Amino acid sequence: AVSASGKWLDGIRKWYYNAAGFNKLGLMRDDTIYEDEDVKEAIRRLPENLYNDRMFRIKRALDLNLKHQILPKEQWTKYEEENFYLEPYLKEVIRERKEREEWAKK
Amino acid sequence: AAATLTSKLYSLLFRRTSTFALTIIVGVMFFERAFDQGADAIYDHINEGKLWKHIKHKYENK
Amino acid sequence: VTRFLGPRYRELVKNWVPTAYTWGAVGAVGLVWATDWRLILDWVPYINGKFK
Amino acid sequence: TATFAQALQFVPETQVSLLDNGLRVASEQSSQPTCTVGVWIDVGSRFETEKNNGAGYFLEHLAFKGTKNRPGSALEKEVESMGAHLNAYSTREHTAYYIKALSKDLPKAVELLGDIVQNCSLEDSQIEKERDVILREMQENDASMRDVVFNYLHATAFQGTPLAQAVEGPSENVRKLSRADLTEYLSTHYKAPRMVLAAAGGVEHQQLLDLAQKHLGGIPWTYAEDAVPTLTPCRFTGSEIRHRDDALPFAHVAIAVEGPGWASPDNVALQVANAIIGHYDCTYGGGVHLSSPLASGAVANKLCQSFQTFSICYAETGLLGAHFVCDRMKIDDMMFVLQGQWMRLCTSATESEVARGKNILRNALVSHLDGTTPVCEDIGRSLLTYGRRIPLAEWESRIAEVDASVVREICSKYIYDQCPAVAGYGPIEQLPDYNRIRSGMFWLRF
Amino acid sequence: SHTDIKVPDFSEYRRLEVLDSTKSSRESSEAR
Amino acid sequence: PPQPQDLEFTKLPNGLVIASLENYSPVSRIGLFIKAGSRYEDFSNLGTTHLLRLTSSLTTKGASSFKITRGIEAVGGKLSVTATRENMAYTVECLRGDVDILMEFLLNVTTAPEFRRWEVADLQPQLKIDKAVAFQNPQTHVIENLHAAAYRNALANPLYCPDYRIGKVTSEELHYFVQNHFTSARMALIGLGVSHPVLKQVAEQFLNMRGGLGLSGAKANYRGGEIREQNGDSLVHAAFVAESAVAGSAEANAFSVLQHVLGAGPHVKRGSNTTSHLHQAVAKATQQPFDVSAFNASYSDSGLFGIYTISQATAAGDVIKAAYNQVKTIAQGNLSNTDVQAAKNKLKAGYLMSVESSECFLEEVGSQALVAGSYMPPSTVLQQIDSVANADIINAAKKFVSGQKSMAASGNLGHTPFVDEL
Ligand SMILES: CCCCCCCCCCCCCCCCC[C@@H](O)O[C@H](CO[C@H](O)CCCCCCCCCCCCCCC)COP(=O)(O)OCC[N+](C)(C)C
Repeated sequence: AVSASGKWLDGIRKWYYNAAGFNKLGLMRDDTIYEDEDVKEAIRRLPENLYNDRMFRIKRALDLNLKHQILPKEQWTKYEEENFYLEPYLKEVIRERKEREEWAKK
Repeated sequence: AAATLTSKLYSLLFRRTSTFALTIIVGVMFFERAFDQGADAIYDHINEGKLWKHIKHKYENK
Repeated sequence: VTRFLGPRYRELVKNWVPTAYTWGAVGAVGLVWATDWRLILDWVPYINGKFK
Repeated sequence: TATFAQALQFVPETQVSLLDNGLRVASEQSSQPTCTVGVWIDVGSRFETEKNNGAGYFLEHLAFKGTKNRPGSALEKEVESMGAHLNAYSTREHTAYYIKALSKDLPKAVELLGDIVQNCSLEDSQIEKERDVILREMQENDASMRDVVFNYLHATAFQGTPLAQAVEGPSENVRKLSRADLTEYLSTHYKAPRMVLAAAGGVEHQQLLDLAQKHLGGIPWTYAEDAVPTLTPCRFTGSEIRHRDDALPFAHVAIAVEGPGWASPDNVALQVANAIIGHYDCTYGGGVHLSSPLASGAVANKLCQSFQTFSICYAETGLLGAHFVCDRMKIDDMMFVLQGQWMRLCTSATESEVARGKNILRNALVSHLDGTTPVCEDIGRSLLTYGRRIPLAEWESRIAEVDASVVREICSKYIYDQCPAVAGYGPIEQLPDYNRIRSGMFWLRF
Repeated sequence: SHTDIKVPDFSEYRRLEVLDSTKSSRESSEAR
Repeated sequence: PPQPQDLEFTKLPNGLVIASLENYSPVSRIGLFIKAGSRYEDFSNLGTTHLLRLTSSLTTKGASSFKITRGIEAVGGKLSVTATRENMAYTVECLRGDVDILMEFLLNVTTAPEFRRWEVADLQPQLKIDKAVAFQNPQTHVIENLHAAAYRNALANPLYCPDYRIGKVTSEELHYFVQNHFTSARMALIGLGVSHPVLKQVAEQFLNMRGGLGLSGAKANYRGGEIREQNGDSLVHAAFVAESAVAGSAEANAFSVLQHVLGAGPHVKRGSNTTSHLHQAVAKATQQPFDVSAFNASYSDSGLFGIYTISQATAAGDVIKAAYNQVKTIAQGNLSNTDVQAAKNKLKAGYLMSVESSECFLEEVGSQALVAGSYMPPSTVLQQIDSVANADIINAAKKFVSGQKSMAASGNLGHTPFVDEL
């Protein structure tokens, strides 16, 4: 595979990640996704610990935005430590919807 | 008691509401024409010889 | 949109086509009647008399 | 190895044979070591008047209480020493006495059966005992809610007709009957050619015909004074009956429209439509947004507890509708969905639903016939209904003719813009008035 | 005991075509 | 038509028993029988089986829940899960041409179940609905108490989940039970419309699943306790059971004849069972509505023979005394020959009439295959049932009288006796 292009792709993605300010508030990537019915069901399937963590980090972000403050540098989220915890659940829900729609047309 | 006539009207033009609406529209179009013509004729009869329409002939092109 | 395709959605349109034609006809006649549109009305056997 | 329509051709056929008096004898032979022999009679509450409304039910209670040859407990002692099972049932249009036993005892069974339909002793003391028994059983039926609402539906849909009254009859009527009305009812009705003998299982038609002649050949076929009980058509009435009792747990509505007689082709197509709507219950597995449309919506707001679609057929007329239970607060919503489904069938019917309905119908026909007793019942009911026994191959052929367009036309013929009959027994304060119910039988968009 | 219930006569309100308890109503429904 | 076919048996090296028959009916039927039951649970996990049989429609690794229901529904077939303390039976029905489709689901549901935890949690409240419907009939509550009153460990386990466990069943317990009890050697497969050779290769797929033997249970010990309930109902129920023989034994046949001598089952409708000894003994004891008959439950480990009596609260004591006194007279040696023949005829007619239906026939074949794996034709049943002698029945009656008794009684109980005074 392409090495220089892949490294350039990784570099620009990391640059874009730092440009987005949600890491400044301790938010993970999966917290910012718009909450449509599919996301609502996906959240309903989360285990209690991840659900509890998600709610608290959202509260902290809202609280910080309240006073126009920013979390300290050392506590910013890092590009390599992020875990896409919500990806498997959302994918399964979307696939189920596609199967239902495919059946419904015939 | 034209029960057959009412039966035919229902089976063809009232069972579906789309046809029901269409008959209503044509009926009102015809009804207004007939109603207007008949009513005006009655009015003219009751007031014969007084309306300008009845005396204009004595001055128009005259 | 892609979900709207399929053998049955075509069938549903076919069933409702007669109703769509009738409703469209109802609207067209209603518009002509309401507006007293002489252009179309002049070709009506009896209604044309209204026009003088 | 065998296709569906190919397996249909391996089903044995029924052999019919008349006796001199006009009795019809039918039989379907097999290799099973058991058989079911019964007599079906075209007598029901439809042939009764106010003075003898409960006669048919009352006689059923005295059918096996003793006879001239076997008085008292002699009849049941013989039946039980044989290991057989003696059963009976009644209806508004039919009556039946049938015995399940071993083929090795075919002779005796017929003898007893003949004895029960010709020599029914009517001792008076027994009549008094049955009076109280029927009085108590009527009280039990009151507890059952479904029976109550189905009798109400008949009472309102056949107002002023012999089909309106129930099989059991009024309580006041059962306490004044005598041994003279019962004998008149028995003599006037139970006789050939109305009777139909049937025997399915490991029985040979030849043996079934000699035995019948020996015992059943003596039944008269001539009416006294030529007082023939002629049948008459029945009128259908679009009306509602509301019996309100808020102490009861759930509302118990029942609706139905007029439907064909048993002997019209259209009924087959109607059955397919009833398969599309389907039935629902609270114990069924899955189905939440996963089953038929009425049941999928049945669990989105938890509307119904259980709904079923019925199609009751009588001669020249019948009832077609849907019975459902529901909570006090969700009566109107359930009715709204049901009426929408009917109208959708009348206007927008896809072939995919039809194919599912046809498959369900095939399964019900084949699976229902499993067992000897259901087979014997079908023979008797068909011989008194059509005059023949439609074979499975014919049923499949007629079903295959069904198409989405066919269903649309037939449903429009019987469902669209027709006045319904409604019966409700429970907390029914939310039940919509007749005018609203009647306005929901058509579509302003169509 | 519920079998003792029966609808009272409506003959004074019924329409002419449905006044007989033997003639079928299907032959006049479309007309009415 | 062709000649009457016979059923073919075979035992794969795994230990699975495969049986097939080739009739010519247009509807095909397939069944999976598993030695798993409510008796294999311990105190740590309880109500697992009651929830497990409700999961038949849940998603699998090879098929989605949506697919299973829609596919079965469109074909017009059915799938049911019969359950009992000893066994669990999956069954499916469809047409001849659709077998290959439905088997794919059936195999999947029992080979690769994927107990999604959120699906399990959403299914939990259904347990209450099912339990309530069953208890609507008081007979269910009396027996489940009766088993809990006569057995200490194994068969005392209820068929329904206890109330406190309704919200606390987990998917891990479901998984653990499946691995340890869905072993191939414990299973049997039965087919009616399908051909035997194709059955071999469809079943070849799961030969890479399960295997060996599973987790054995414990021999059910007998206690002899009582469990009264004291509910507000006017009609009191009861039960009077004692240790019996083991399922599939010569002594077990004598007990079967014994109960039918005592008018176990009604035959004629709307008619008094004059031939029944118990109804005669009770008729001259009470003049108000009553119901009585004998009870017989044979299991692999042990059996239980007894009596059940519905009666008025005031007359409960008299009814029970009359029934118990009647059994003593039989045990004393007062037994006529005619009753033996009449009871035997009832048995044979019941057996053949019950197996007559295809569904029951498939159930009887599966039950026999699991324990033995060798079908025993009805004629052999008749020879076994005709070998019973009078002395055998007298010995059976004497054993019941001398044995310790367990009693479960729901009702008002104002006048119902206790054990040690009956
Ligand atoms: C703008 C100012 C207006 C002022 C109006 C003042 C009115 C004062 C007087 C009030 C009179 C009240 C009664 C008027 C209607 C009486 C009849 C009505 O109540 O019945 C309903 C009326 O319902 C409608 O008829 C339903 C069909 C809709 C017909 C719409 C016709 C529209 C015509 C005009 C269209 C104009 C288009 C213009 C385009 C530019 C239901 O009839 P129903 O018998 O139970 O329907 C059965 C349907 N079947 C036949 C198919 C079985």
